[PDB]
Amino acid sequence: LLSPLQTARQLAAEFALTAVERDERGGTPKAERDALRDSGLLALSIPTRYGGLGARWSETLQVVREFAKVDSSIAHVFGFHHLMLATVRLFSRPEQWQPWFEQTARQNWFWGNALNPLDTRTVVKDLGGWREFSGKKSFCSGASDSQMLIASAVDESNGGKLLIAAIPSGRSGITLHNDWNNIGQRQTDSGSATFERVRVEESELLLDPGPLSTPFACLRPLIAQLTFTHMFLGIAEGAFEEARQYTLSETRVWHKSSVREVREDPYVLAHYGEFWVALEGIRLLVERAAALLDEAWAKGPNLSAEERGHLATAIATAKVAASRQGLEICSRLFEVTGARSTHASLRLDRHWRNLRTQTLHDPLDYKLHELGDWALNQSLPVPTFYS
Amino acid sequence: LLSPLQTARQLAAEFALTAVERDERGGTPKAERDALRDSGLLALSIPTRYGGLGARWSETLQVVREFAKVDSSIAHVFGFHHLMLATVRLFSRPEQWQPWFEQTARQNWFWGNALNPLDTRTVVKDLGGWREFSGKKSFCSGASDSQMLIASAVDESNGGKLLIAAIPSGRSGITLHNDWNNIGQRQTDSGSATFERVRVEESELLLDPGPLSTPFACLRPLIAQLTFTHMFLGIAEGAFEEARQYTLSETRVWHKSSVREVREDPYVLAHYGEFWVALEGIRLLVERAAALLDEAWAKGPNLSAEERGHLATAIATAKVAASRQGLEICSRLFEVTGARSTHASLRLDRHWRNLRTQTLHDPLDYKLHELGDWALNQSLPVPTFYS
Amino acid sequence: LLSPLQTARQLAAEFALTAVERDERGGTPKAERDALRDSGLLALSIPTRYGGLGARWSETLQVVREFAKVDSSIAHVFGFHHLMLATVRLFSRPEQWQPWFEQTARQNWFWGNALNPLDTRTVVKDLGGWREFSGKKSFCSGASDSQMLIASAVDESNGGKLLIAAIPSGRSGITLHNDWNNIGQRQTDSGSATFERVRVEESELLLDPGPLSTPFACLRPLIAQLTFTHMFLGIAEGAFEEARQYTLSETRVWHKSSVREVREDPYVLAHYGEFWVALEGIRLLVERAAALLDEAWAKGPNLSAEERGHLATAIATAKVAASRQGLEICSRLFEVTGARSTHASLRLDRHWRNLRTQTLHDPLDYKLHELGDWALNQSLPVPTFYS
Amino acid sequence: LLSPLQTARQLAAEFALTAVERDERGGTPKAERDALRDSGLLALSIPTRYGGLGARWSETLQVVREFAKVDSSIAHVFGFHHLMLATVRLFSRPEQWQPWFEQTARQNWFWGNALNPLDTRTVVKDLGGWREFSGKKSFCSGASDSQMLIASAVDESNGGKLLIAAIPSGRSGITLHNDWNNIGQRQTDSGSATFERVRVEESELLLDPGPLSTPFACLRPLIAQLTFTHMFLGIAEGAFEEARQYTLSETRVWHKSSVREVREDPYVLAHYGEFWVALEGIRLLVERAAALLDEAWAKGPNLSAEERGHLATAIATAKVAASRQGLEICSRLFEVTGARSTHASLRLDRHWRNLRTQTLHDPLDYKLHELGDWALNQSLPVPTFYS
Repeated sequence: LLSPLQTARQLAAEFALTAVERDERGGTPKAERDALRDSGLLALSIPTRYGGLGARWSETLQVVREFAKVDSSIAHVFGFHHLMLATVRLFSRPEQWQPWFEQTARQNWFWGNALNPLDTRTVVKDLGGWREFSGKKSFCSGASDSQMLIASAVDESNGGKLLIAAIPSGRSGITLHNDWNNIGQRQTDSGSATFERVRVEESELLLDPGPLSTPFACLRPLIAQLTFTHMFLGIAEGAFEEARQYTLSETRVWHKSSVREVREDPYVLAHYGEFWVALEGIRLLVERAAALLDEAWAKGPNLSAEERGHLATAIATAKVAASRQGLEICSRLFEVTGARSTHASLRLDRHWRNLRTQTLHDPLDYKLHELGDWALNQSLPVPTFYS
Repeated sequence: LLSPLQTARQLAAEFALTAVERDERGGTPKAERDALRDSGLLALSIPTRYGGLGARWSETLQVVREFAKVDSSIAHVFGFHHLMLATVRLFSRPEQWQPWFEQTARQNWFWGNALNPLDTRTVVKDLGGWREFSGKKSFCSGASDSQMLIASAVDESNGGKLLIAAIPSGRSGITLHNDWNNIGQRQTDSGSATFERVRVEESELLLDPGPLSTPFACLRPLIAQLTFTHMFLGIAEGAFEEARQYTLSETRVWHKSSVREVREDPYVLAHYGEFWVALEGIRLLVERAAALLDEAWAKGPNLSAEERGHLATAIATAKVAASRQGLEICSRLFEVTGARSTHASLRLDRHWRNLRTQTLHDPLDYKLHELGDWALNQSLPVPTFYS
Repeated sequence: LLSPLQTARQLAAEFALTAVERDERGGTPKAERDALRDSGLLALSIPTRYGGLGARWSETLQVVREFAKVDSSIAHVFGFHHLMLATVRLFSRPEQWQPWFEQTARQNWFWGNALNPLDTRTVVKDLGGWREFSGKKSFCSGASDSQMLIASAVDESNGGKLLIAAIPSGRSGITLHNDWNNIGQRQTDSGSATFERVRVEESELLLDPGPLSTPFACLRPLIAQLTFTHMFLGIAEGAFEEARQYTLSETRVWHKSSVREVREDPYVLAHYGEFWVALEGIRLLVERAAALLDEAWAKGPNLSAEERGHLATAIATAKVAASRQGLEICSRLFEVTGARSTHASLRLDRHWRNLRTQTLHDPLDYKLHELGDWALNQSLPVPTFYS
Repeated sequence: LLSPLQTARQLAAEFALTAVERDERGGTPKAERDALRDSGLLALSIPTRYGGLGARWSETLQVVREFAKVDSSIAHVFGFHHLMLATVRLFSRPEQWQPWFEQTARQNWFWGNALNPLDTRTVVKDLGGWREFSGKKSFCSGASDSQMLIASAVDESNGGKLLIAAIPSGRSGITLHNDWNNIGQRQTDSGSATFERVRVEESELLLDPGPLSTPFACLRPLIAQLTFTHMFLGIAEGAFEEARQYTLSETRVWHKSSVREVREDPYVLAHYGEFWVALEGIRLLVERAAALLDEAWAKGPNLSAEERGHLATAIATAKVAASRQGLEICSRLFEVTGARSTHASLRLDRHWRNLRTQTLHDPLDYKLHELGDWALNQSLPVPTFYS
C-alpha cells in the first residue's frame, strides 16, 4: 500500500527515535537492520522479474538520502547493500547474478562489503579444484549480520591481479572482528576480517566481464561515488532540519539583538539564506547526476565510454559540492542554534562528525584535479575503483 | 533559416570581434544595436500572432545569457528591451499592448528603460484629457537610440502613487543626456534623462491591471531579476572561456612548478575544478528558475500567489549563487592566466568590472535575508519592484 | 627552580599522556587539578607580597594557552580560577581581597565559577546583618572540587540589581550537581548548582567599587574575553601540532599523487601553508591584546575609559580571528591527516569539538557588529559582562 | 622641520588630488616624480654619513605604504628606487656604492629598474677593454625619467650566468620604449627597453660579493618582497578609508533596511568589522616582518642563513595575508558603498585593479607551498630572486 519512499520515510521516523542513543552506543544496529529486512527494501534495486521492486537507481539513491537525514550509518550499509548487488550484476554472468537476485528478494538477504582494492593483504591460491582466500582485510562496511559478502583478493601473477567473489558471510574460515571504532559512521561495522583458507568456487568469481572492463561494468565505481554523494546531501538536509527545529523551539535571542524573537534576527536569517542557497545547489547537482545514471544504466552493455565519462564528471561535481558545502552547513548551524545546543544529550555534532569522516576516503583535492582536467583540457576521467 | 539561438550565436561571434575596444570607448553601440534590429531578435518574445518569434521566456533569457558571454552591455539592453515589452504586456490592456507588439515586430522598434521606482524626481500633473511628466531620471538603461520608452512618474496624491507610461523616445520634452560613465556596463546608455512637460495620453498609461496587482502582473520584477541572473551567468561563462584560451595559449609555467606545461600544473587544475563546480551549480539553479518562469507565465492571470512566491524564491536563490560565485570566478581566473594577462589591450578585467557593477543594484545581504525568511519561517517573499 | 612557563610545560606534557582517554570519560580531572595545586601555579597571578608568583597577565594567559594545546578543559578551569581572583581584586576592597589572596597562595585554594549574568534564577534576600542566596544556576565552570566560589544573585529592587559574592564552595545550602554533559570542554565541571538559603555575610559581597564601575573594574569582562581567546589559540596550535605528527608518521600518499611521500604532496603543503598564515596572524593579534592588557592593568584605578575601549577592541579583534580561523584549522586538518586519522582511539576531532562549543557563548556576528561600529563610526564598545 | 613620514603624508595629500585623473591618463607622472626629487625622500634609505636621511628599512617601507594608500604607482617606483640602492649596497664594493650613494643624495638621482631574471633576451659580450649589453628587456619599472638603472644581462658561459650592472639611464644605446599599458599600476613605466651595444665598465658591474652569495646579500629579494607587501597593505588601507568616507557621505540605506542611517545597518557594520579584523591581522604581520628586516640588516655580513630564512618566512606570511585579504577588501567594499559608487569619475575600482595586477607576478599558490614546507617539514626557503 505504500511506495518505497513512503516506507523509507516511515522507517526513518522510527530510526530517529533512537538515533542519538545509538550514535553513542556504536556497534551493530541489529533491530534497525531487521526492520530493513521486514520492510522489503532490501529488494528495492532488484527488477520485478526476479522478485524485487524494480526501482531505478535514482529512486534507490533517494532512499539512501532519506535514511541519511536521520541515520547515516544505516544509510551507508543500506546503500552499500545495493552496491553489492550492482557489483554481481555488472561483473558476472546471468547464470550467477540472476539466482543471487532471486534468492535475495525471496529471503531478504543483507549483502555486506569486504572489497578493498587498497588492501592487498588477502591473497588467493589456486588449488585446481577450487581457490582459497587467505589474509586480513579492513574497512569491511556492514559485514556483520550479513548473509552475503563481496570479497576481494590478489592473485600474485604478473604483479598481482584483483579477483572479486560473492560468498556467504558465514562460510568456514571467515572471522569478522567487528572492531570498528570511529568518530563517525559508528554503526556501519567497518572493522576487520580474517580469512583462513576460505574456499571460493569458480561459480562465485565475478569474472565475466569482471571489473573495469566495459563502460557499463565501469558504472560500478560511479554508483559507489553517487551513493556516498546522496548520503552527504542527506546528512546536510537532516542537520539543517534539526537546526531549524532548535532555532524555532529553544534558541534565545542574544541580549544585544534588535529583535525580540530569534526567527527575526537579521544575522540568523542571513545564515539560513546561505544554508538555503547551498542546499539548493547541491540538490540540483545530485539529482542531475542521478538522472544521468538512470539514463546510462538503461543503455546496458551498449553504453559508450563517452557517456560514462560525462556521468563520472557530473557525479564528481555533485560530490565536491555536497562534501564542501555540506560540511560547512553542519558546522555553521551551531551559530543559529546557540550555546545550549552543544548539550551531549542532543549530539547535534553527529552530523558534522559523520560527514567529516566519510568525506576523507576519497581526497577532495584530487577530485578537483580530475574536474579541472575536464574543465581545462576536456579530458574524460580514467575509470578506477574511485573514479 | 536559422533558429533564434543560432542567430544569437552568430551575432555574438561578430560582437566578440570588437567587444574589447568597445569596452574602452563606451558610448552607444549603434552598429551592434542595428545588427539586433536586422536580426529579427527584437521580436523574440512577441507571440507569432503579432508577427514575432513566439519564444518562451527560458529561450529569450538563454539569448540574454549568450550575449552576456561576449558583451554584457548588449546583453543588458537586449534583455531590458524584452523586459519593457513584458511591462506593457502585464500592466496594460490588450487594446494597448497588442498594437505595440504588432508595431514592434513589424518595424523592429528598440524599447528602452526610463522606469526607476527609487528616483521620484519625475512628477505627473493632470490636465484633463491628458497628463504631463516633468522631472529628472537616472539609470536610463538603453534609452539612447530607442524608439519607445517605459517611463514612470509620481502623482502627488495621498503620499505619492507611481504611474507608468509607454511613450515614443523622441517625444517633445524628452532629453537624453548620454552622460553615462561607469566602470562597467559601459555601452548600456544608463545615463540621465530630463522630462519637461512631456505630454502623456491616457491610452499610454499602464493602469489595467497596472503594477503590483495580480500575481501574473507581479511576474514583472521576477522577469527583471532573472534577466540580471542570466547576465551574471553569461559573464562568468565568458570569463571562464576567455581564461581557458589564455591558459592554453599564452600562460607560462612557474619556474618552481614540477610540470613542463601549465596544462598539468596541480594548482592550475584545482582552480579550474573549482570554477567548474561553481559554474555547474549556477547553471542548474538558473535553468531551473527559467523553467519555473515558463510554467508560471503559462498560467496567465490564473497564476496563484503561492506559485509566484516559489518562483521568486527560486530566482533569488539562483541570483545569489550567480552573483557571488560568478564574481569569484572573474577575480580568481587571474591566478591561472598569470602576470601577462593584465595587459590593457586584453581588458580581461572587464568581466569582473561588469559583474561587480551589476551585482550592486540589489544588495545581496537583503536577498539572503529574504531567503532565510523562507528557509527558516516558510514565509513567501513580498512582491515589490525588486522582489 | 623552574619558571612558571617551564612548570606549565612540564605539567602539560604529563596531561598529554591521558588527555585522550579523559576526553572520553569526562567528569572531574581530580588528579590533574591536584597536580595544579602542587605546582604552585594557582598563585601565578597573585603578587609576591601575598605569597604568589607576581606574574603579569600576559604571562598568566600564556600558561592558559599552553594548557589549551593539550587539554582545553584544564586550560578553562585554570584560566577561570585566575579570573575569579581578578573578580575579587577588581570589585571588592583590599580588606577583602588581600586576605583571600594570602590564603589562596598559602593553601592552594582552587576558585570556581558560579557567576552567570544571564541566568537570574538566583535571588538574594536581606535578613539584616546577613543575606541569603536561593535559586538555580547553570554553567558553573570549575565549581566542583573548588575551595571558593564566585556567585551572583539578583536583588528584587527597581527591576533587579546584580550582587556578587565570594563564598566557600562547601557552605551549607550549596549543591553542585555534576550533571555536566557537553560535546566539548568535557572536564570543566560546567554543570548545574542549587542554592537554598545560602548565608552570605556583608564582608563577602563585592560592592566597592563593585562590577561595571570604574574603567579599571571594567577590565574584568576583558580578562574573561582574552582568557577564552588564549584558549582558542592554544586549541588550534595543539591541533596543528597533532596533525603534523600524524601527517609525518601515519598518513599515506594518495595513489593518484605524483610524489612518493606525503611530505612533498603539493596540496598537503598548500594546506599547511594556509594553516601557518592563519596561526601567525592569530598569534600576533592575541599577543598584542595581551601586551595592551598588561599596560592597562598597570594603570590601576587611574585607567581611562579610552584606554579600556581600545583594549576591548584589540581583544575582540583577536577573539574573532582565533575563533574563525582556529575552527577552520581544526576542521581542515583532516584533509592532511587522511581517512585513518578518524579512528576513535585518537579522538582527533576533540579540538574541533572543544573550540566549536566554546566559540558559541558570545556570538561572533555581534562581535563583528561591535568591531564595525569602531571601524566605521569610531565608537568605543560599551562595557558589559561580555564586552 | 618635518619628519620623513610627515613629509610623505603631505605629499600623499597633494598626490590624492590628481590620483583618479592620472589612473585614467597613465604615462609618466613627471610632476609627481619631480615632487619626490624636491622632497629629499629619494635619499631616505641612504645613511647620513653619505648625505642621506639614514632611515631604517621599516621607516622607508612605511613611506612606501603611505604612498600606496593614495597612489600605488608612485609607491611602486619610489619603493623600487630604494630597492635599486639596496642592490648596489648589497652586491658591490664600497668603492662603488659609496660614491653612488653620495651622488644620489646630493643630486636627487631617481633610480629605475631594468633587472628581469626571467628575461634572458639581453646578453653581454666581453670586448676585453669593456663589455656590452645587447638585446631587449621588459617589465622595466620606472626606467623612464630616471637617472640610473640597474640592468641585467646573461653571459652565455656554461649555460648562462646573470650579470648585474648600474649604469646611467641615458647612456648611448639604451632605448626606453615606455609602452607600458596595463589595467593596474598604470604610472610605473613598466614597459620595454632595447639595448644596442650598450657599454658597461668593470667598475659598473655588481660582482663583489654579487647576487645570491652571502645571507646579507640574499636580503635583496626579501627587501623586494617586503616592498610589494607594504604596497599591498597600503592599497587595502586606502581603499578602506575611501569606502568609509563614501559610506558615511553618499551611500543611501536600502529601502528594506530596518534602520534610517547606513552607518547603523547591521550588515554594513558586520562588513566593516570583517574589514577591521583583516586589516589588523595584515598590519601586525607586515610590521613584524619589517622589524625583523631592521634586525637582520643591522647584522650586516655577519647575518646567518638561519636568521635570513626566518625573515623570509615572516615576509612570505605577511605577503600572503596582504595579498588575499587585501584583494577581498578591495572587492567587498562595494557592498557597503553601493550602486552609485561605481561611477567612472570615482574610479573606486582602481584599488582592486592595482592589487589584482601586482599580486600575480609571484604566484600565491607557490608561496603557500613554500610556507607549508616550513610549517610541516621545518625547511627554510631556498634563496632566489623571488624568495
